[PDB]
Amino acid sequence: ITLKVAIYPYVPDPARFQAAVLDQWQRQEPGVKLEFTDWDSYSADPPDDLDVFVLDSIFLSHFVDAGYLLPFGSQDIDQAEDVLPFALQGAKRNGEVYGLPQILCTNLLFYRKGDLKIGQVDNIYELYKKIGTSHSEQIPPPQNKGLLINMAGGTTKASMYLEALIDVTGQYTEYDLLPPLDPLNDKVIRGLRLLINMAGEKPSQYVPEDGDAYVRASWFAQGSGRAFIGYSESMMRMGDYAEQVRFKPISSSAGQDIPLFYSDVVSVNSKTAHPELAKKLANVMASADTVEQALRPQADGQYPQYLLPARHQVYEALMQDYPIYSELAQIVNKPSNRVFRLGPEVRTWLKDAKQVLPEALG
Repeated sequence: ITLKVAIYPYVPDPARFQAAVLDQWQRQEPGVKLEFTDWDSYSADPPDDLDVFVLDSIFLSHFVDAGYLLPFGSQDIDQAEDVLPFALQGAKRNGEVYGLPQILCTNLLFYRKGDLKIGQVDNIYELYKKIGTSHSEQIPPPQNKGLLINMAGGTTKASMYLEALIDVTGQYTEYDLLPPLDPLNDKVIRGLRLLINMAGEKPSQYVPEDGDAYVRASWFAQGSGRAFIGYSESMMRMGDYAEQVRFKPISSSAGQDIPLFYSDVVSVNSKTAHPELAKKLANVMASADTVEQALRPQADGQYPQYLLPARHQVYEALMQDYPIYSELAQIVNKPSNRVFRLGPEVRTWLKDAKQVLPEALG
């Protein structure tokens, strides 16, 4: 018996998850063979032969309504009390749980240790008042000046627009019905362009030849820029400098902020020939031991991935050795947190949004 699996690829070190998963699986099911495949939810719907797979929750609605998935009964979830309440609910549709939260992700504001003026900012506007408009188009920005943020790619802009829209309207929604691409919300465009202003056109749109998704974390560490807005996992790239920066959540509006998190959930194909085994493997891929082993450094010279896990246990275990996770736990344990979800028509809407957003911005 062979189960085809696919892990989430957009992580600092994919091989570490795979190594962790296979290792733990052998302990419980040595008779079952795992075959890892390349699959990106961002580009394709689940192929008919892929039994278990991790996907970004923005496609969950579509996957569910298309009949691609198999739900998890309360009897099929191991230690459900350990999962962060909001992450588990963000995985529900039609009153059923359709995925086990494995990784969480959000944008943070990274600033340097002594730099207090920046550490008191709460939203992008107050942030503008401190760093102002970026004067140069050079890559990277001059030492200690400008804002570092990755706004390259049509999907990133489209996602930021939607996340911003929730913060503006002060109302959280799973976007079952996606907003019109015409006319666009100005308060949102006004804010996205303000980010591009503090960062500069060239720098914000720059894509590295090597495809290093975390290069800006390298620049920030070297001394480039005044502030950096990126994912927590960017801290792995900072290496030893990770201990030299502070971070905090930043609101896209000026009033009541709704903290949004991307959630990567493990799901089971409705076409699987081994539903109970696949449901077991999904639990393994989302268990505290697996995720803990994948976030921790394996060989010497490796740093923690600094990804946000979805279980309390993982945070409690990691924070002994890595104090950073103690600060990350406070961030994820806030009351108002919600998972970023999008409607079933997310694919066509995205496709259309890319043709209008760059224009609306410049």
